[PDB]
Amino acid sequence: PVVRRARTSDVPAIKQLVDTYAGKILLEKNLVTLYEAVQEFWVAEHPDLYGKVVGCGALHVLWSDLGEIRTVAVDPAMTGHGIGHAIVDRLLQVARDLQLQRVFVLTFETEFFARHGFTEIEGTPVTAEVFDEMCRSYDIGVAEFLDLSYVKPNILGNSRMLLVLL
Amino acid sequence: DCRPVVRRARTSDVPAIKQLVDTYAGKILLEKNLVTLYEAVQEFWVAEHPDLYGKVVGCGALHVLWSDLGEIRTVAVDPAMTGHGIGHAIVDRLLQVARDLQLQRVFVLTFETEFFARHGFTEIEGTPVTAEVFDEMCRSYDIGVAEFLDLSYVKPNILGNSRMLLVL
Ligand SMILES: CC(C)(COP(=O)(O)OP(=O)(O)OC[C@H]1O[C@@H](n2cnc3c(N)ncnc32)[C@H](O)[C@@H]1OP(=O)(O)O)[C@@H](O)C(=O)NCCC(=O)NCCS
Ligand SMILES: CC(C)(COP(=O)(O)OP(=O)(O)OC[C@H]1O[C@@H](n2cnc3c(N)ncnc32)[C@H](O)[C@@H]1OP(=O)(O)O)[C@@H](O)C(=O)NCCC(=O)NCCS
Ligand SMILES: CC(=O)N[C@@H](CCC(N)=O)C(=O)O
Ligand SMILES: CC(=O)N[C@@H](CCC(N)=O)C(=O)O
Repeated sequence: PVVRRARTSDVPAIKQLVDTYAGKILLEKNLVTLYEAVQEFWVAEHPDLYGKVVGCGALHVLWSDLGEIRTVAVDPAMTGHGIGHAIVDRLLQVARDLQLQRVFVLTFETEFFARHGFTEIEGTPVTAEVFDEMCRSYDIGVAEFLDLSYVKPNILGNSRMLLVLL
Repeated sequence: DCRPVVRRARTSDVPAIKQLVDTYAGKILLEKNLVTLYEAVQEFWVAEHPDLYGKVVGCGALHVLWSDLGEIRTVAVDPAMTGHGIGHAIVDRLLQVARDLQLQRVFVLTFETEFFARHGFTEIEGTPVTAEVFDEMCRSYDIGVAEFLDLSYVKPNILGNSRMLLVL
């Protein structure tokens, strides 16, 4: 499973992957937001059809020592082949290369992420001072990490998970 | 003066980037709070101080706007270190990021008309995207994007800036 940095030509395929699960499962992403985020997105290619994109994932930095895995989606016709886990592996190595100590994820796929050492947590693990700084973010994923009131209706039932990197 | 090293930002650079932005924030540079700078760290570049190891004397970002279009934004040099080639070295590296990303056009909104003319930027009027791309880009939460789109509610804050474009 080859995982590589996304290119702008991958964005339509990424968009189709997100829309497949957008709603309760994945937070929506419109096209412009995906172009804007292309330098943090990664894609998995089909093993035998060169250059076809069957999965995507992004690592989003939240603070100096904290990152989040987000927008991990695998083509439903290509699941169960190691693609999801390979994307998470590469995204975690990005977090390491960026010298992050902790990675967050908000998800229903509790056991999938438990394979990588993520454990369920309660609350929001940042100081009160960092919490107030992060509230000025415009990114809705950040508000979901912060558990802000106006996104509470959209995330009910998700598990909050954290991985401390070695 | 010799060409400085321009490298990808690390999270430990973000406070210094923040101070560079705050120096010019307002009429010149769009404001950037800490969380936004951390979130954008994977598109920021910094010029290393010529003599102070691990210190940065300038910063800049390449922001993707669409499949074939990018923007140079948040270029800032320590005012006590200007006029030594650091600004141009950052823009040089940002333009190579744009080509590696297969962008055909790079935008900048700026008062420094001549600084950017050295790289081939020319002044334009309006917003060079189709009506369909314009409508998609309007859904962005990024204020710089709204400035690129020339939306009404940001017109008072960008008066006097030149809109410039470089075709790669
Ligand atoms: C969750 C999701 C990303 C997993 O995608 P996937 O491609 O099926 O993931 P994998 O194939 O790597 O692993 C699934 C199973 O395939 C099998 N597997 C086969 N080959 C494997 C390999 N080389 N490595 C690991 N597992 C493999 C395993 O049995 C694995 O079971 P496990 O998770 O209990 O270990 C996918 O279902 C999805 O897109 N869901 C919606 C988006 C979402 O929920 N994202 C999480 C929030 S961001
Ligand atoms: C505009 C700005 C980025 C330029 O920074 P800078 O480091 O002074 O840029 P440079 O030193 O590379 O070039 C400026 C002049 O110094 C001259 N220069 C002097 N010594 C030099 C040297 N050893 N090597 C190279 N150039 C030198 C250059 O000739 C140049 O003149 P030119 O533009 O006519 O070619 C900086 O003043 C700034 O941060 N302004 C506020 C933020 C801003 O306006 N950003 C733009 C919008 S994002
Ligand atoms: C898209 C994505 O990354 N998943 C959401 C889950 C919450 C939601 N569906 O709105 C999240 O914060 O991770
Ligand atoms: C940070 C940044 O780069 N801001 C605007 C300048 C316009 C403004 N809002 O002052 C720009 O395109 O240069």
